[PDB]
Amino acid sequence: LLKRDPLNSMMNIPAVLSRFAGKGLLLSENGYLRWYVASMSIGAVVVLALLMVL
Amino acid sequence: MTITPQNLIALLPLLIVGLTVVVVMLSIAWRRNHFLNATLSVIGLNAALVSLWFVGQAGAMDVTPLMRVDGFAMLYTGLVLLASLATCTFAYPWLEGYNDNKDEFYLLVLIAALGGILLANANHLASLFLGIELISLPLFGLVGYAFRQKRSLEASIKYTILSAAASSFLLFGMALVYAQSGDLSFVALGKNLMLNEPLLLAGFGLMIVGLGFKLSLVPFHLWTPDVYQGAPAPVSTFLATASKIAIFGVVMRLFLYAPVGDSEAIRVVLAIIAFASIIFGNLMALSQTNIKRLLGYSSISHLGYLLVALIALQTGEMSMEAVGVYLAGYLFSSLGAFGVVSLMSSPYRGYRGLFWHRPILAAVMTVMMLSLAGIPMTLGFIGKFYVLAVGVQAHLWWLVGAVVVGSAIGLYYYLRVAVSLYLHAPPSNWQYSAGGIVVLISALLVLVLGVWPQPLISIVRLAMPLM
Amino acid sequence: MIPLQHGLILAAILFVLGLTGLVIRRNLLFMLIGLEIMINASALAFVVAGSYWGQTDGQVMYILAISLAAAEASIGLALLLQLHRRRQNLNIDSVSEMRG
Amino acid sequence: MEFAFYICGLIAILATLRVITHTNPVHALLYLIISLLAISGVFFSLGAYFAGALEIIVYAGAIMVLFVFVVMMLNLGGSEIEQERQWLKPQVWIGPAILSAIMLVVIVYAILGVNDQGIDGTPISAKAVGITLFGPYVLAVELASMLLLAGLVVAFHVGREE
Amino acid sequence: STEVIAHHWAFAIFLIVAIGLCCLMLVGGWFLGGRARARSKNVPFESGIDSVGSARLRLSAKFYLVAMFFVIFDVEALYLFAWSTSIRESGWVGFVEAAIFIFVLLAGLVYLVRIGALDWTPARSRRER
Ligand SMILES: CCCCCCCCCCCCCCCCCCCC
Repeated sequence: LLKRDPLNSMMNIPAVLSRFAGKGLLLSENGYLRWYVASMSIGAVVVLALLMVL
Repeated sequence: MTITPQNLIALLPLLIVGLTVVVVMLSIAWRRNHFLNATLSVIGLNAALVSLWFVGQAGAMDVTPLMRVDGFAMLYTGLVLLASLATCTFAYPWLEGYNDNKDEFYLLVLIAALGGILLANANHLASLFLGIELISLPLFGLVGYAFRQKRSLEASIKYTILSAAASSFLLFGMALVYAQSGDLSFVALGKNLMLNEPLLLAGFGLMIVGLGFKLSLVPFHLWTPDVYQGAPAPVSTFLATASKIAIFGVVMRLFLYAPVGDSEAIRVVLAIIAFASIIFGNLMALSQTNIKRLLGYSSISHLGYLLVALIALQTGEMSMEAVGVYLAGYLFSSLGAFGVVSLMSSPYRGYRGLFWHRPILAAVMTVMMLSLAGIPMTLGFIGKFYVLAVGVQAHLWWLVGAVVVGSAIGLYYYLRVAVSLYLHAPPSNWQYSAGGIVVLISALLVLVLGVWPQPLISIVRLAMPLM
Repeated sequence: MIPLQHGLILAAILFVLGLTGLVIRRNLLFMLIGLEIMINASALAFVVAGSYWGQTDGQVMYILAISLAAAEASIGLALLLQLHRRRQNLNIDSVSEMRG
Repeated sequence: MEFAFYICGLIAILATLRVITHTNPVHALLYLIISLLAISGVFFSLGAYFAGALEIIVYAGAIMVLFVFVVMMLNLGGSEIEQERQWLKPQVWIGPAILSAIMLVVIVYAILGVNDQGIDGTPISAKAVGITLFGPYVLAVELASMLLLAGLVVAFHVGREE
Repeated sequence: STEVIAHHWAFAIFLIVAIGLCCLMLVGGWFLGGRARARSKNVPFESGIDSVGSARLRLSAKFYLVAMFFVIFDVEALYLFAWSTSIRESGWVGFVEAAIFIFVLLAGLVYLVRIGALDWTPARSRRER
């Protein structure tokens, strides 16, 4: 049961999480300019809202 | 208040760069000679670099309602001048293969260096805005220099539209701030204040949006891999080094000299932006097969580390020297890496197993890849150690945890590139040799100041502005 | 006698309309037109800010704003002429070959 | 003075809205001219006579070259309007509309939270602006000249046919 | 005072009467005179023969480079407009700043002239030989 080294896979879990998160985040770099301007506007709204709530 | 001759003595790099801009213009108009205008640009940049000594012998003075000159401005002026000199040195062998005119490149580089110097000396909102635009516009020219190539035109259009939008955002936030306070000076933001008022906070948020675009900060970071890949390699070198150095220097000047830096909400949103920038920039470069996009995400992560060093400026007094040391190390490492990329891309026509045909460039590239990872015996480790010490001193535990995680991810992809340099793959002109010497001295400086960092600490701490 | 808030609200309305024209429009010429609208709106906000305090700083910032506007308009117009010359259309969503 | 400012502001808002939601490029340029005329009227009502003067002086030439480039490429009859119409869809414009609305209401919340004393409408002549421009603000003028030179060099380098 | 509101009213009446007079003569021109009917009345005038294509073709203006230079030079002109109204109070130092500004302006103009820009005429129309 232990010959697969379960603790090694348990500690390799965050490497899989990092790979999945990086592959998910790379989908945002589609290369479209209008999406880039929309994302800049989204970030401006987000930072302004965070400044208003505090 | 009027202009004294001592003010022009302190104004030596700006006047020298403007004079050599005019001289390069007139020499281009007289005759299209690549070597003559290139030598003129290098001579002017070196003249500004050695006039920094006379600026230091003059002293620190508030030369304009706009400008203030001290060791801070001196250090950042020297950094952007070194970046511009390396950009010209890498650009000349690349420009040897350009079928079109090769003379406007050095003019645009000199004008962008002038904008960087004016950003380093900025103590006014108007100077800050003008320096940002004077960095951006020659970068619009240089990014789309090879407009026959598709990707350069793509990066030029994207950078121009996005930077015009960010300039509009920054200018609107500037106008809201000026409506709140009534003075555009860097020391009179909120002097009439109850430091939290929504109009000033919104104006500073919009300037944060603009500067975070200019510093490749999340979520205004999506342009960085595209613009870095599309642009020519010396242009990528300049955009990675000089623009980031100058804009972060003026950001630190704004956040140090203003009383608005004591506000908790701006510090909280800057911590959020720094966390997101580090994690996103490190995670996005995991599966990158292209070196330019990988270095763009690297720039995002390193600017996140600089953000972490900047957030704790109000609490500790050692944050500014940490940013100076990190920016010196980052400048040298980016110069070496992008110089190896540029020398591999020169001359312009239109890295696996690099050691077996170009061993010295492979050595420089793997040294700079070790340096960018924060590994000891290199300068990037000294910068990361300074950032971690600054974060620990002001008790920013989420930020230092993000720094550790991002450093591990950067370790993975940087060392992957480093071993790929030494696997098995399936010039002859003194300008190329000069570029090789430049990247070799960059690697040697990184190694020597990683082993023995104390002289760099002494030079950085001696660059002390008005507290 | 004229509220500063109404002028700032007018400038904000023009700025967000320029950004709406920047994002939702696909032809590059209308993105440049929207960029002109935002830079004029930020300049307008600077003039209202300078007129509230009775200073020339807002007008000088307006001058710098429209100098930047003219220079960026010329640069974007040259880039758009290049795009139309080497592509024969002004679709900005086809500029997407650089991704990932 | 309130009447002129408010009417010009309403005209500017309406003309900008008609600019960003139009398919005809020449009509869009005409509404842009109307909007900038209204902006200059707003400038004139606030006492900044030089600002409105430069808004009509230098943007009449700016939109003129925009008309030149519109004639150069965009005019093709009804085909260009038809092509521009397909790019605009109800979902396409309803997407960022709520983003622009929430940004506008956040900025309005920020604006209303500041103190007010009213703009007195005292005129500011071009003499004072010239004194401040070539007085305390030397380097803004000189490096703005260098910035415009840089933009001119970029325009020459990019805009060449061959 | 009274002179200022009198001048404002005079200017407003000048605008109103000018626009109304233009509209009135346009209406009088449109309403007076009988109309003409012809088979080829609603055809663009092209010297008496039908057109090839239409007049809505895209036309490559050769002076577009000069146009995007003209915007920049217009902004330099506005800077000199701002300077020229306050020469006496600017002093000799302000004259030095404007001399540097204008010297950069002619340096850019000589650069534009010498590199082949501001010259879009064809080789057959350059009046050589
Ligand atoms: C072919 C590619 C087309 C790209 C079009 C991009 C359009 C983006 C529209 C974004 C609209 C956002 C509306 C608000 C969402 C919620 C708030 C922001 C996220 C938290």
